[PDB]
Amino acid sequence: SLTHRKFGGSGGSPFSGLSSIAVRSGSYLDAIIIDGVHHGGSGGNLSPTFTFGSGEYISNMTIRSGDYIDNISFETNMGRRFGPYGGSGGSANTLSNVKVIQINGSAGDYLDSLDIYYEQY
Amino acid sequence: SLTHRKFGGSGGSPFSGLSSIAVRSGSYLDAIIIDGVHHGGSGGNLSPTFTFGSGEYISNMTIRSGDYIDNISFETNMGRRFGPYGGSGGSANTLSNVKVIQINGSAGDYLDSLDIYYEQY
Ligand SMILES: OC[C@H]1O[C@H](O)[C@@H](O)[C@@H](O)[C@@H]1O
Ligand SMILES: OC[C@H]1O[C@H](O)[C@@H](O)[C@@H](O)[C@@H]1O
Ligand SMILES: OC[C@H]1O[C@H](O)[C@@H](O)[C@@H](O)[C@@H]1O
Ligand SMILES: OC[C@H]1O[C@H](O)[C@@H](O)[C@@H](O)[C@@H]1O
Ligand SMILES: OC[C@H]1O[C@H](O)[C@@H](O)[C@@H](O)[C@@H]1O
Ligand SMILES: OC[C@H]1O[C@H](O)[C@@H](O)[C@@H](O)[C@@H]1O
Repeated sequence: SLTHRKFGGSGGSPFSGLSSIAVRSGSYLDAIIIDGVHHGGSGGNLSPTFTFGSGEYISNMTIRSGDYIDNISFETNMGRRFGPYGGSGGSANTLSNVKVIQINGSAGDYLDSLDIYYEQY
Repeated sequence: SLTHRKFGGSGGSPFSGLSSIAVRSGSYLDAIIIDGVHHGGSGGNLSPTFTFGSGEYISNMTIRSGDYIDNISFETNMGRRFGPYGGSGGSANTLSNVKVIQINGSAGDYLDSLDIYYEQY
């Protein structure tokens, strides 16, 4: 059962554990790089890194996928865009009016799958 | 509404967006360092870094807290441990039989709070 719990007091300034995203891409996503950590293969070309600002999060995203992740694009609450990166295969699915909390997945030579954890608004 | 969606196919090896954790601790948690990104102050002492392997997640975690986070310890599904680090103040709460997905929080000179996103089994 997916949930969250807060521990501690009321001070400080908020932070998120998710800080940056890059990809390697060609016809597919070869890799995703999350907070600098590489997952996937060495093919394709490395995108610039998208670093989330304070209070910035993915609010909408389009993923093309099939057996692998073919393409990713996203936009943040600040209106900044990442991608599209990747190819034209697969089929498209979109998340809208969300707040992405985390990205897990599975990878080998390519990025096989993504598990997106998000709040739906 | 907190939710998960998977995109892509069945192959590859699993990874998590949450790759590494360290803390600065003394009496309290001065800071938490998530995937290399520092959240909190410069006091206390830096712990070693715990780096998750493929398929590995936090399965049990004990947090002591009051106004701030006093202490953290955790266990993974692979029988590995982190901590305890911090002091004996506050009161303890334990998450048991979980899969941690993300660690967010709030920080200033110390780690005021943690907002742990997880699956509860
Ligand atoms: O993205 C998959 C594949 O697409 C293309 O064929 C090239 O860009 C390769 O380098 C890459 O590995
Ligand atoms: O995801 C890679 C690939 O997987 C399958 O072969 C199909 O869904 C393709 O359209 C897609 O491009
Ligand atoms: O990522 C594409 C592909 O790469 C390798 O061949 C293995 O890791 C497979 O399991 C994976 O599906
Ligand atoms: O952890 C809070 C505080 O605890 C102690 O007083 C010392 O270890 C300090 O360096 C640290 O800042
Ligand atoms: O969390 C820091 C500190 O907050 C309060 O002063 C009390 O809850 C203490 O027991 C705890 O050590
Ligand atoms: O982290 C402890 C403390 O540090 C600062 O003084 C501010 O950021 C406070 O809001 C916070 O409670």
